[PDB]
Amino acid sequence: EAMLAKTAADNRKSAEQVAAAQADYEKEMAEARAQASALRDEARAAGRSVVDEKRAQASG
Amino acid sequence: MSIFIGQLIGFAVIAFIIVKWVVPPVRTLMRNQQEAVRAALAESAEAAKK
Repeated sequence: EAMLAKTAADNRKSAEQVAAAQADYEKEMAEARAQASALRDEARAAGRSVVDEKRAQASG
Repeated sequence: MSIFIGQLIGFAVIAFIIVKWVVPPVRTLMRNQQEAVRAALAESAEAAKK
């Protein structure tokens, strides 16, 4: 009976384990996309600051 | 002697009836339980493999 219960628990745990491994896969995909979007955002923001201060220097 | 022969024939008839009618079903139930436990162990092995 313990083996039967353990087999049922193993089936359920492996089902949720494949589900959670997949979910972690999309989670880290979204994480990498978020960091890429960040990197791009702060890079372009620094570029905005640099170009704006260059415009100010040119005006002066 | 004679009563012994009659009783022996009666026992032979009883054994024939048992083997003909009651033995097949009890054997079938035994085999069913064996197959059920075999399937349970195979499913446990399959769950371990999975």
